[PDB]
Amino acid sequence: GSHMDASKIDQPDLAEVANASLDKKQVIGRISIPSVSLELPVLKSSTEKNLLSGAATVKENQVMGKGNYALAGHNMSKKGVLFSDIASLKKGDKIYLYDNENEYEYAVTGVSEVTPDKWEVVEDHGKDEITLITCVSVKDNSKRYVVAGDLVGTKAKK
Amino acid sequence: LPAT
Repeated sequence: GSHMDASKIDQPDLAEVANASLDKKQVIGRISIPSVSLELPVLKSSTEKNLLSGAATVKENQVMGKGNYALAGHNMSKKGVLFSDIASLKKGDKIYLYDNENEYEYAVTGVSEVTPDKWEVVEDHGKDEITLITCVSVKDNSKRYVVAGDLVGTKAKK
Repeated sequence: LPAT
């Protein structure tokens, strides 16, 4: 309302994405979605550079496999860009999270329209959930949708 | 509610 969040920053070109000093040693997990053939490493740091990898932790106190986990990805609305095919997710769509020790199975429940200042979606609700932040477009700054998914099971990597 |  009175104060607008600075989370509306434009994600630099794809050149910085493939030329950026990738911090692999900083990766704490990975995300995979066969339905939309999307795969990206999870970056612990919620910096602008980290957001170029397509996935970065929103809250520092997030615990994979427990509570409401959330990641933000930069989408320019151009096929081939990060989080662009995320909006193609359908209800009940399976999503897998890979922690350095295990893998958690999540099921997409749907999508909704929320503002970029809505930190509530990322707040812990005493339940195991996942929240992905995807921007509608680089031209649409009115509102952005957020995809939500619930935990359906857990399976360790043997 | 960070970037994106």
